Amino acid sequence: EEDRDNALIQQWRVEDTEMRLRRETLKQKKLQDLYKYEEENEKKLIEAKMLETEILKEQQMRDIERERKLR
Repeated sequence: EEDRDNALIQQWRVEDTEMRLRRETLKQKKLQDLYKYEEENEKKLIEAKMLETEILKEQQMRDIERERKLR
């Protein structure tokens, strides 16, 4: 029975490693998503900035067009 106990020391390390690694695999899955979603917030913050920029920059054309139309 002591020899079983010695194995249990082993068996435990192994079972614990299994539980832990089940979680470690799950980490990596979760973590790629717990990143792409963060990336998404910057994607849109900059898009909003660049869009409003682009728009107000675009309307400077309309003022240029007013001058061109005048002549």
